[PDB]
Amino acid sequence: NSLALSLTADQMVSALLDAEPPILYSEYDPTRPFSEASMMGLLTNLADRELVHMINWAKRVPGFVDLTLHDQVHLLECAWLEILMIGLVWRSMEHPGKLLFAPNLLLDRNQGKCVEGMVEIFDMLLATSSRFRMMNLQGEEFVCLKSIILLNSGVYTFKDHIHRVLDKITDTLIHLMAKAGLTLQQQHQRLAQLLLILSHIRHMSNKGMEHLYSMKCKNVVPLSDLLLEMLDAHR
Amino acid sequence: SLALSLTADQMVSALLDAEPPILYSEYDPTRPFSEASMMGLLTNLADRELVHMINWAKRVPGFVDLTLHDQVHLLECAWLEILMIGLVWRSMEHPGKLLFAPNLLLDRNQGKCVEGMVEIFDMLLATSSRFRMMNLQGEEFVCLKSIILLNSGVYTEEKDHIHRVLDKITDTLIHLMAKAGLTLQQQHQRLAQLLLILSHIRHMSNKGMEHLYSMKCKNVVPLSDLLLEMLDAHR
Amino acid sequence: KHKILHRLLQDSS
Amino acid sequence: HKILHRLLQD
Ligand SMILES: C[C@]12CC[C@H](c3ccc(O)cc3)C[C@@H]1CC[C@@H]2O
Ligand SMILES: C[C@]12CC[C@H](c3ccc(O)cc3)C[C@@H]1CC[C@@H]2O
Repeated sequence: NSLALSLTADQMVSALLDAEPPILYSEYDPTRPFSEASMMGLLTNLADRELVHMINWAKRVPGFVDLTLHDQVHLLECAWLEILMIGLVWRSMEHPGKLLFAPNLLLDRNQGKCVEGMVEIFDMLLATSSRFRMMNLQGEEFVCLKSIILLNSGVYTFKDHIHRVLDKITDTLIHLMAKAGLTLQQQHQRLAQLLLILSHIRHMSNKGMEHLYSMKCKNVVPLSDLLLEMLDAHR
Repeated sequence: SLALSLTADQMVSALLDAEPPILYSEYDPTRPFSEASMMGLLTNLADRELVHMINWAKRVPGFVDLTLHDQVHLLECAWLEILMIGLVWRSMEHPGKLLFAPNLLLDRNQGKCVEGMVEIFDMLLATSSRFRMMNLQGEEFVCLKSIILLNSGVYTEEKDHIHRVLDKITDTLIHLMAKAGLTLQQQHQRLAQLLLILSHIRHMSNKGMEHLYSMKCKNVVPLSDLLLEMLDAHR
Repeated sequence: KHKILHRLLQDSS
Repeated sequence: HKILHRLLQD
Protein backbone atom coordinates (compact mmCIF):
# COMPACT_ATOMS: atom_id res chain seq x y z
CA ASN A 1 0.00 0.00 0.00
CA SER A 2 3.12 2.19 0.02
CA LEU A 3 4.52 3.87 -3.08
CA ALA A 4 8.07 3.56 -1.72
CA LEU A 5 8.33 -0.17 -2.47
CA SER A 6 7.76 0.23 -6.22
CA LEU A 7 10.68 2.66 -6.57
CA THR A 8 13.75 1.44 -8.40
CA ALA A 9 17.20 1.93 -6.91
CA ASP A 10 17.88 4.94 -9.14
CA GLN A 11 14.48 6.39 -8.24
CA MET A 12 15.26 5.92 -4.53
CA VAL A 13 18.60 7.72 -4.97
CA SER A 14 16.98 10.58 -6.88
CA ALA A 15 14.24 10.89 -4.26
CA LEU A 16 16.73 11.09 -1.39
CA LEU A 17 19.05 13.52 -3.20
CA ASP A 18 16.10 15.82 -3.98
CA ALA A 19 15.03 15.59 -0.31
CA GLU A 20 18.34 16.98 1.00
CA PRO A 21 17.98 19.94 3.40
CA PRO A 22 19.80 23.25 2.88
CA ILE A 23 23.12 24.17 4.48
CA LEU A 24 22.29 26.90 6.99
CA TYR A 25 24.61 29.67 8.11
CA SER A 26 25.58 30.78 11.60
CA GLU A 27 25.60 34.36 12.82
CA TYR A 28 28.24 36.52 11.16
CA ASP A 29 29.71 38.23 14.25
CA PRO A 30 33.53 37.92 14.02
CA THR A 31 34.08 38.37 17.79
CA ARG A 32 36.64 35.79 18.97
CA PRO A 33 37.35 33.79 21.00
CA PHE A 34 34.02 32.20 21.91
CA SER A 35 32.90 31.86 25.50
CA GLU A 36 31.12 28.72 26.63
CA ALA A 37 27.77 30.53 26.54
CA SER A 38 28.53 32.03 23.11
CA MET A 39 29.51 28.75 21.47
CA MET A 40 26.64 26.74 22.96
CA GLY A 41 24.31 29.50 21.80
CA LEU A 42 25.57 29.29 18.22
CA LEU A 43 25.41 25.49 18.21
CA THR A 44 21.87 25.29 19.62
CA ASN A 45 20.52 28.14 17.48
CA LEU A 46 21.85 26.36 14.38
CA ALA A 47 20.49 22.97 15.47
CA ASP A 48 17.09 24.53 16.20
CA ARG A 49 16.83 26.02 12.70
CA GLU A 50 18.11 22.79 11.12
CA LEU A 51 15.34 20.87 12.90
CA VAL A 52 12.65 22.67 10.90
CA HIS A 53 14.30 21.62 7.63
CA MET A 54 14.80 18.07 8.94
CA ILE A 55 11.03 17.62 9.32
CA ASN A 56 10.62 18.62 5.67
CA TRP A 57 13.39 16.20 4.66
CA ALA A 58 11.89 13.33 6.67
CA LYS A 59 8.49 13.76 4.99
CA ARG A 60 10.29 13.33 1.64
CA VAL A 61 12.06 10.11 2.69
CA PRO A 62 10.25 7.29 0.81
CA GLY A 63 7.88 5.46 3.16
CA PHE A 64 7.93 8.09 5.91
CA VAL A 65 4.67 9.68 4.73
CA ASP A 66 2.86 6.33 5.03
CA LEU A 67 3.47 6.26 8.79
CA THR A 68 1.04 7.63 11.35
CA LEU A 69 1.77 10.97 12.99
CA HIS A 70 2.68 9.24 16.26
CA ASP A 71 5.14 6.88 14.56
CA GLN A 72 6.70 9.80 12.68
CA VAL A 73 7.06 11.70 15.96
CA HIS A 74 8.68 8.68 17.64
CA LEU A 75 11.30 8.12 14.94
CA LEU A 76 12.25 11.81 14.83
CA GLU A 77 12.39 12.28 18.61
CA CYS A 78 14.65 9.22 18.76
CA ALA A 79 17.05 10.03 15.91
CA TRP A 80 17.13 13.83 15.67
CA LEU A 81 20.63 14.32 17.10
CA GLU A 82 22.01 11.31 15.20
CA ILE A 83 20.67 12.94 12.02
CA LEU A 84 22.25 16.33 12.74
CA MET A 85 25.54 14.62 13.60
CA ILE A 86 25.87 12.51 10.46
CA GLY A 87 25.13 15.62 8.41
CA LEU A 88 27.76 17.53 10.40
CA VAL A 89 30.25 14.70 9.89
CA TRP A 90 29.40 14.63 6.18
CA ARG A 91 29.89 18.41 5.80
CA SER A 92 33.26 18.17 7.57
CA MET A 93 34.59 15.32 5.43
CA GLU A 94 36.69 17.55 3.14
CA HIS A 95 37.93 19.56 6.16
CA PRO A 96 40.35 17.26 8.04
CA GLY A 97 40.66 18.14 11.72
CA LYS A 98 37.67 20.50 11.64
CA LEU A 99 33.90 20.38 12.10
CA LEU A 100 31.89 22.41 9.56
CA PHE A 101 28.83 23.16 11.64
CA ALA A 102 28.12 25.84 9.02
CA PRO A 103 30.12 27.46 6.18
CA ASN A 104 30.92 30.38 8.54
CA LEU A 105 31.34 28.17 11.65
CA LEU A 106 34.33 25.87 11.11
CA LEU A 107 35.75 24.75 14.47
CA ASP A 108 38.67 22.56 15.56
CA ARG A 109 39.08 20.40 18.66
CA ASN A 110 40.78 23.19 20.60
CA GLN A 111 37.69 25.35 20.14
CA GLY A 112 35.79 22.39 21.56
CA LYS A 113 37.54 23.18 24.83
CA CYS A 114 35.58 26.45 24.88
CA VAL A 115 32.67 24.38 26.26
CA GLU A 116 33.14 22.07 29.22
CA GLY A 117 32.96 18.40 28.31
CA MET A 118 32.44 18.92 24.57
CA VAL A 119 36.01 18.23 23.43
CA GLU A 120 35.36 14.50 23.90
CA ILE A 121 32.36 14.78 21.56
CA PHE A 122 34.35 16.87 19.07
CA ASP A 123 36.99 14.13 18.96
CA MET A 124 34.43 11.40 18.26
CA LEU A 125 32.84 13.54 15.54
CA LEU A 126 36.25 14.23 13.99
CA ALA A 127 37.19 10.54 14.06
CA THR A 128 33.90 9.72 12.34
CA SER A 129 34.49 12.35 9.65
CA SER A 130 38.01 11.06 9.03
CA ARG A 131 36.61 7.53 8.76
CA PHE A 132 34.13 8.71 6.12
CA ARG A 133 36.88 10.52 4.20
CA MET A 134 39.16 7.46 4.25
CA MET A 135 36.25 5.38 2.94
CA ASN A 136 35.61 7.92 0.14
CA LEU A 137 31.96 8.11 1.18
CA GLN A 138 29.78 9.24 -1.72
CA GLY A 139 26.86 11.62 -1.38
CA GLU A 140 24.51 8.92 -2.70
CA GLU A 141 25.71 6.60 0.06
CA PHE A 142 25.36 9.39 2.62
CA VAL A 143 21.68 10.05 1.93
CA CYS A 144 20.93 6.32 2.23
CA LEU A 145 22.71 6.18 5.61
CA LYS A 146 20.93 9.23 7.02
CA SER A 147 17.56 7.79 5.98
CA ILE A 148 18.43 4.44 7.56
CA ILE A 149 19.06 6.25 10.87
CA LEU A 150 15.66 7.94 10.69
CA LEU A 151 13.78 4.68 10.10
CA ASN A 152 15.87 2.36 12.28
CA SER A 153 16.94 4.13 15.46
CA GLY A 154 13.48 4.15 17.06
CA VAL A 155 12.03 1.06 15.36
CA TYR A 156 12.54 -1.29 18.36
CA THR A 157 11.00 1.11 20.89
CA PHE A 158 7.50 1.01 19.37
CA LYS A 159 7.24 -2.00 12.04
CA ASP A 160 6.72 -4.37 9.11
CA HIS A 161 6.39 -1.47 6.66
CA ILE A 162 9.45 0.26 8.12
CA HIS A 163 11.57 -2.89 7.83
CA ARG A 164 10.52 -3.31 4.18
CA VAL A 165 11.61 0.27 3.46
CA LEU A 166 14.93 -0.28 5.25
CA ASP A 167 15.40 -3.35 3.04
CA LYS A 168 14.73 -1.16 0.00
CA ILE A 169 17.44 1.24 1.19
CA THR A 170 19.87 -1.68 1.55
CA ASP A 171 19.18 -2.74 -2.05
CA THR A 172 19.83 0.86 -3.05
CA LEU A 173 23.17 0.99 -1.21
CA ILE A 174 24.28 -2.29 -2.80
CA HIS A 175 23.18 -1.08 -6.24
CA LEU A 176 25.30 2.07 -5.81
CA MET A 177 28.36 0.01 -4.90
CA ALA A 178 27.80 -2.35 -7.83
CA LYS A 179 27.45 0.74 -10.04
CA ALA A 180 30.82 2.02 -8.76
CA GLY A 181 32.43 -1.24 -9.90
CA LEU A 182 32.90 -3.06 -6.59
CA THR A 183 32.95 -6.84 -6.61
CA LEU A 184 30.24 -8.73 -4.76
CA GLN A 185 32.63 -9.30 -1.85
CA GLN A 186 33.61 -5.61 -1.81
CA GLN A 187 29.90 -4.70 -1.83
CA HIS A 188 28.91 -6.51 1.36
CA GLN A 189 32.17 -5.58 3.10
CA ARG A 190 31.52 -1.89 2.42
CA LEU A 191 27.85 -2.18 3.39
CA ALA A 192 28.95 -3.64 6.73
CA GLN A 193 31.60 -0.95 7.22
CA LEU A 194 29.04 1.83 6.75
CA LEU A 195 26.34 0.25 8.91
CA LEU A 196 28.80 -0.35 11.75
CA ILE A 197 29.56 3.38 11.79
CA LEU A 198 25.89 3.93 12.71
CA SER A 199 26.66 2.25 16.03
CA HIS A 200 29.26 4.95 16.65
CA ILE A 201 26.82 7.67 15.57
CA ARG A 202 24.32 6.37 18.13
CA HIS A 203 27.03 6.53 20.81
CA MET A 204 27.85 10.13 19.87
CA SER A 205 24.17 11.11 20.02
CA ASN A 206 23.74 9.55 23.46
CA LYS A 207 26.82 11.39 24.75
CA GLY A 208 25.65 14.58 23.06
CA MET A 209 22.18 14.22 24.57
CA GLU A 210 23.58 13.98 28.09
CA HIS A 211 25.84 16.95 27.35
CA LEU A 212 22.91 19.02 26.10
CA TYR A 213 20.87 17.95 29.13
CA SER A 214 23.63 19.22 31.43
CA MET A 215 23.77 22.58 29.62
CA LYS A 216 20.04 23.07 30.20
CA CYS A 217 20.28 22.01 33.85
CA LYS A 218 23.31 24.27 34.29
CA ASN A 219 21.35 27.06 32.51
CA VAL A 220 24.36 27.80 30.29
CA VAL A 221 22.28 28.42 27.16
CA PRO A 222 18.66 29.34 26.34
CA LEU A 223 17.19 26.34 24.54
CA SER A 224 14.21 26.73 22.23
CA ASP A 225 10.93 25.09 23.20
CA LEU A 226 11.39 22.78 20.21
CA LEU A 227 14.83 21.69 21.41
CA LEU A 228 13.53 21.27 24.97
CA GLU A 229 10.80 18.95 23.68
CA MET A 230 13.11 16.94 21.42
CA LEU A 231 15.48 16.66 24.39
CA ASP A 232 12.66 15.71 26.80
CA ALA A 233 11.75 12.72 24.59
CA HIS A 234 14.97 10.98 25.71
CA ARG A 235 14.15 11.36 29.44
CA SER B 1 48.24 -12.54 10.93
CA LEU B 2 46.88 -16.08 11.25
CA ALA B 3 43.26 -14.98 11.67
CA LEU B 4 43.20 -13.62 8.10
CA SER B 5 44.12 -17.08 6.76
CA LEU B 6 40.93 -18.67 8.12
CA THR B 7 38.12 -19.73 5.83
CA ALA B 8 34.51 -19.02 6.75
CA ASP B 9 33.84 -22.46 8.23
CA GLN B 10 36.99 -22.26 10.37
CA MET B 11 35.89 -18.83 11.62
CA VAL B 12 32.51 -20.16 12.76
CA SER B 13 34.11 -23.20 14.38
CA ALA B 14 36.65 -21.03 16.21
CA LEU B 15 33.93 -18.66 17.41
CA LEU B 16 31.57 -21.46 18.46
CA ASP B 17 34.33 -23.27 20.34
CA ALA B 18 35.28 -20.07 22.19
CA GLU B 19 31.75 -19.62 23.54
CA PRO B 20 31.58 -18.84 27.28
CA PRO B 21 29.45 -21.00 29.57
CA ILE B 22 26.04 -20.05 30.93
CA LEU B 23 26.53 -19.10 34.58
CA TYR B 24 24.02 -19.42 37.40
CA SER B 25 22.86 -16.62 39.65
CA GLU B 26 23.06 -16.57 43.43
CA TYR B 27 19.26 -16.26 43.38
CA ASP B 28 17.86 -17.49 46.70
CA PRO B 29 14.20 -18.21 45.79
CA THR B 30 13.10 -17.73 49.39
CA ARG B 31 14.62 -14.24 49.61
CA PRO B 32 11.99 -11.57 48.81
CA PHE B 33 13.21 -9.13 46.18
CA SER B 34 14.45 -5.67 47.12
CA GLU B 35 15.97 -3.08 44.82
CA ALA B 36 19.34 -3.74 46.48
CA SER B 37 19.14 -7.54 46.30
CA MET B 38 18.07 -7.61 42.65
CA MET B 39 20.82 -5.19 41.62
CA GLY B 40 23.13 -7.28 43.79
CA LEU B 41 22.11 -10.41 41.88
CA LEU B 42 22.58 -8.76 38.49
CA THR B 43 25.98 -7.22 39.23
CA ASN B 44 27.34 -10.35 40.93
CA LEU B 45 26.37 -12.29 37.80
CA ALA B 46 27.93 -9.66 35.53
CA ASP B 47 31.15 -9.72 37.56
CA ARG B 48 31.52 -13.49 37.18
CA GLU B 49 30.64 -13.29 33.48
CA LEU B 50 33.36 -10.69 32.87
CA VAL B 51 36.04 -13.21 33.82
CA HIS B 52 34.78 -15.65 31.18
CA MET B 53 34.31 -12.86 28.63
CA ILE B 54 37.96 -11.79 28.99
CA ASN B 55 39.14 -15.32 28.23
CA TRP B 56 36.58 -15.57 25.44
CA ALA B 57 37.98 -12.38 23.88
CA LYS B 58 41.46 -13.93 23.75
CA ARG B 59 40.03 -16.70 21.55
CA VAL B 60 38.37 -14.29 19.08
CA PRO B 61 40.59 -14.49 15.94
CA GLY B 62 42.79 -11.40 15.64
CA PHE B 63 42.19 -10.10 19.16
CA VAL B 64 45.51 -11.37 20.58
CA ASP B 65 47.35 -9.80 17.64
CA LEU B 66 46.48 -6.43 19.21
CA THR B 67 48.64 -4.71 21.79
CA LEU B 68 47.60 -5.16 25.41
CA HIS B 69 46.54 -1.51 25.59
CA ASP B 70 44.25 -2.01 22.58
CA GLN B 71 42.68 -5.12 24.11
CA VAL B 72 41.95 -3.22 27.33
CA HIS B 73 40.26 -0.39 25.43
CA LEU B 74 38.06 -2.68 23.30
CA LEU B 75 36.72 -4.63 26.29
CA GLU B 76 36.24 -1.46 28.34
CA CYS B 77 34.00 -0.02 25.61
CA ALA B 78 32.07 -3.19 24.66
CA TRP B 79 31.73 -5.22 27.87
CA LEU B 80 28.11 -4.29 28.63
CA GLU B 81 27.09 -4.58 24.97
CA ILE B 82 28.60 -8.08 24.93
CA LEU B 83 26.82 -9.02 28.16
CA MET B 84 23.56 -7.65 26.78
CA ILE B 85 23.64 -9.40 23.39
CA GLY B 86 24.34 -12.56 25.38
CA LEU B 87 21.32 -11.91 27.58
CA VAL B 88 19.14 -11.19 24.56
CA TRP B 89 20.34 -14.39 22.87
CA ARG B 90 19.63 -16.50 25.96
CA SER B 91 16.17 -14.94 26.18
CA MET B 92 15.13 -15.55 22.56
CA GLU B 93 12.77 -18.47 23.27
CA HIS B 94 11.40 -16.89 26.48
CA PRO B 95 8.94 -14.24 25.26
CA GLY B 96 8.36 -11.50 27.80
CA LYS B 97 11.19 -12.90 29.93
CA LEU B 98 14.88 -12.06 30.31
CA LEU B 99 17.06 -15.07 31.14
CA PHE B 100 19.93 -13.53 33.06
CA ALA B 101 20.60 -17.06 34.31
CA PRO B 102 18.80 -20.42 34.13
CA ASN B 103 17.61 -19.76 37.70
CA LEU B 104 17.02 -16.00 37.16
CA LEU B 105 14.20 -15.42 34.68
CA LEU B 106 12.65 -11.96 35.05
CA ASP B 107 9.76 -10.15 33.36
CA ARG B 108 9.25 -6.40 33.04
CA ASN B 109 7.13 -6.34 36.21
CA GLN B 110 10.02 -7.67 38.29
CA GLY B 111 12.30 -5.05 36.72
CA LYS B 112 10.14 -2.40 38.37
CA CYS B 113 11.79 -3.49 41.63
CA VAL B 114 14.79 -1.35 40.59
CA GLU B 115 14.11 2.31 39.82
CA GLY B 116 14.80 3.17 36.19
CA MET B 117 15.52 -0.41 35.10
CA VAL B 118 12.16 -1.24 33.52
CA GLU B 119 12.88 1.06 30.56
CA ILE B 120 16.05 -0.97 29.94
CA PHE B 121 14.21 -4.27 30.40
CA ASP B 122 11.69 -3.19 27.74
CA MET B 123 14.48 -2.43 25.26
CA LEU B 124 16.19 -5.78 25.87
CA LEU B 125 12.87 -7.63 25.57
CA ALA B 126 12.18 -5.87 22.27
CA THR B 127 15.64 -6.80 20.99
CA SER B 128 14.95 -10.40 22.03
CA SER B 129 11.62 -10.21 20.18
CA ARG B 130 13.48 -8.94 17.11
CA PHE B 131 15.97 -11.83 17.23
CA ARG B 132 13.04 -14.25 17.47
CA MET B 133 11.21 -12.62 14.55
CA MET B 134 14.42 -12.94 12.51
CA ASN B 135 15.10 -16.52 13.66
CA LEU B 136 18.65 -15.49 14.52
CA GLN B 137 20.97 -18.49 14.32
CA GLY B 138 23.69 -19.39 16.80
CA GLU B 139 26.35 -19.09 14.09
CA GLU B 140 25.12 -15.58 13.32
CA PHE B 141 25.04 -14.65 17.00
CA VAL B 142 28.68 -15.52 17.63
CA CYS B 143 29.72 -13.43 14.61
CA LEU B 144 27.72 -10.45 15.89
CA LYS B 145 29.20 -10.64 19.40
CA SER B 146 32.72 -10.68 17.93
CA ILE B 147 31.84 -7.70 15.70
CA ILE B 148 30.80 -5.73 18.80
CA LEU B 149 34.10 -6.59 20.51
CA LEU B 150 36.19 -5.37 17.57
CA ASN B 151 33.99 -2.45 16.45
CA SER B 152 32.67 -0.64 19.50
CA GLY B 153 35.98 0.94 20.55
CA VAL B 154 37.77 1.13 17.19
CA TYR B 155 37.11 4.89 16.86
CA THR B 156 37.81 6.05 20.44
CA GLU B 157 47.85 2.27 12.16
CA GLU B 158 47.15 -1.34 13.16
CA LYS B 159 43.43 -0.57 13.19
CA ASP B 160 43.70 -1.66 9.55
CA HIS B 161 44.09 -5.19 10.91
CA ILE B 162 40.97 -4.79 13.07
CA HIS B 163 39.05 -3.69 9.98
CA ARG B 164 40.62 -6.60 8.09
CA VAL B 165 39.28 -9.10 10.62
CA LEU B 166 35.93 -7.29 10.72
CA ASP B 167 35.66 -7.79 6.95
CA LYS B 168 36.50 -11.47 7.41
CA ILE B 169 33.52 -11.68 9.76
CA THR B 170 31.28 -10.01 7.17
CA ASP B 171 32.55 -12.64 4.72
CA THR B 172 31.60 -15.34 7.21
CA LEU B 173 28.09 -13.94 7.71
CA ILE B 174 27.33 -13.81 3.98
CA HIS B 175 28.80 -17.33 3.73
CA LEU B 176 26.38 -18.64 6.37
CA MET B 177 23.39 -17.00 4.69
CA ALA B 178 24.47 -18.27 1.27
CA LYS B 179 24.67 -21.75 2.80
CA ALA B 180 21.14 -21.24 4.19
CA GLY B 181 19.70 -20.88 0.68
CA LEU B 182 19.19 -17.11 0.77
CA THR B 183 19.46 -15.25 -2.53
CA LEU B 184 22.08 -12.55 -3.06
CA GLN B 185 19.47 -9.86 -2.40
CA GLN B 186 18.31 -11.65 0.75
CA GLN B 187 21.89 -12.07 2.01
CA HIS B 188 22.71 -8.35 1.91
CA GLN B 189 19.28 -7.58 3.37
CA ARG B 190 19.77 -9.96 6.29
CA LEU B 191 23.34 -8.71 6.79
CA ALA B 192 21.98 -5.16 7.00
CA GLN B 193 19.19 -6.17 9.38
CA LEU B 194 21.66 -7.84 11.75
CA LEU B 195 24.16 -4.98 11.86
CA LEU B 196 21.46 -2.36 12.50
CA ILE B 197 20.61 -4.29 15.68
CA LEU B 198 24.07 -3.38 16.96
CA SER B 199 23.05 0.29 16.91
CA HIS B 200 20.23 -0.61 19.30
CA ILE B 201 22.65 -2.68 21.37
CA ARG B 202 24.89 0.40 21.67
CA HIS B 203 21.88 2.38 22.89
CA MET B 204 20.88 -0.05 25.66
CA SER B 205 24.51 -0.31 26.76
CA ASN B 206 24.77 3.49 26.94
CA LYS B 207 21.54 3.60 28.93
CA GLY B 208 22.55 0.63 31.08
CA MET B 209 25.90 2.26 31.83
CA GLU B 210 24.21 5.42 33.08
CA HIS B 211 21.80 3.34 35.17
CA LEU B 212 24.65 1.32 36.71
CA TYR B 213 26.42 4.61 37.47
CA SER B 214 23.31 5.78 39.34
CA MET B 215 23.19 2.67 41.56
CA LYS B 216 26.87 3.13 42.41
CA CYS B 217 26.42 6.78 43.41
CA LYS B 218 23.32 5.90 45.45
CA ASN B 219 25.39 3.23 47.29
CA VAL B 220 22.61 0.74 46.55
CA VAL B 221 24.63 -2.21 45.23
CA PRO B 222 28.17 -3.17 46.32
CA LEU B 223 29.96 -3.22 42.96
CA SER B 224 33.01 -5.42 42.51
CA ASP B 225 36.43 -3.93 41.85
CA LEU B 226 36.55 -5.11 38.23
CA LEU B 227 33.02 -3.87 37.54
CA LEU B 228 33.89 -0.47 39.03
CA GLU B 229 36.94 -0.15 36.77
CA MET B 230 34.93 -1.21 33.72
CA LEU B 231 32.39 1.45 34.71
CA ASP B 232 34.94 4.23 35.27
CA ALA B 233 36.29 3.58 31.75
CA HIS B 234 33.15 5.30 30.38
CA ARG B 235 33.93 8.55 32.21
CA LYS C 1 0.44 23.44 21.24
CA HIS C 2 0.72 19.85 22.53
CA LYS C 3 3.94 19.24 20.62
CA ILE C 4 5.74 21.66 18.32
CA LEU C 5 6.80 18.57 16.38
CA HIS C 6 3.09 17.88 15.75
CA ARG C 7 2.60 21.23 14.01
CA LEU C 8 5.88 20.94 12.09
CA LEU C 9 5.01 17.53 10.65
CA GLN C 10 1.42 18.56 9.84
CA ASP C 11 2.64 21.74 8.09
CA SER C 12 5.66 20.14 6.40
CA SER C 13 6.38 21.62 2.97
CA HIS D 1 47.97 -2.03 36.10
CA LYS D 2 44.20 -2.34 35.71
CA ILE D 3 42.44 -5.52 36.78
CA LEU D 4 41.40 -6.06 33.15
CA HIS D 5 45.06 -5.59 32.18
CA ARG D 6 46.25 -8.32 34.56
CA LEU D 7 43.49 -10.74 33.54
CA LEU D 8 44.29 -10.18 29.86
CA GLN D 9 47.98 -10.64 30.65
CA ASP D 10 47.56 -14.05 32.33
C1 LIG E 1 24.64 18.43 21.25
C2 LIG E 1 25.56 19.66 21.07
C3 LIG E 1 24.77 20.87 20.54
C4 LIG E 1 24.41 20.73 19.05
C5 LIG E 1 25.63 20.40 18.16
C6 LIG E 1 25.25 20.34 16.68
C7 LIG E 1 25.57 19.30 15.90
C8 LIG E 1 25.23 19.27 14.61
C9 LIG E 1 24.55 20.28 14.03
O1 LIG E 1 24.21 20.24 12.71
C10 LIG E 1 24.23 21.33 14.80
C11 LIG E 1 24.57 21.36 16.11
C12 LIG E 1 26.40 19.16 18.67
C13 LIG E 1 26.77 19.43 20.14
C14 LIG E 1 27.61 18.40 20.91
C15 LIG E 1 27.43 18.84 22.38
C16 LIG E 1 26.32 19.91 22.37
O2 LIG E 1 25.50 19.82 23.52
C1 LIG F 1 23.33 -2.83 33.53
C2 LIG F 1 22.40 -3.53 34.54
C3 LIG F 1 23.24 -4.45 35.45
C4 LIG F 1 23.77 -5.65 34.64
C5 LIG F 1 22.62 -6.42 33.96
C6 LIG F 1 23.16 -7.66 33.25
C7 LIG F 1 23.84 -8.59 33.94
C8 LIG F 1 24.33 -9.69 33.32
C9 LIG F 1 24.14 -9.90 32.01
O1 LIG F 1 24.63 -11.02 31.40
C10 LIG F 1 23.46 -8.96 31.32
C11 LIG F 1 22.97 -7.86 31.92
C12 LIG F 1 21.76 -5.51 33.06
C13 LIG F 1 21.25 -4.36 33.93
C14 LIG F 1 20.30 -3.32 33.34
C15 LIG F 1 20.43 -2.13 34.32
C16 LIG F 1 21.58 -2.49 35.29
O2 LIG F 1 22.38 -1.38 35.61
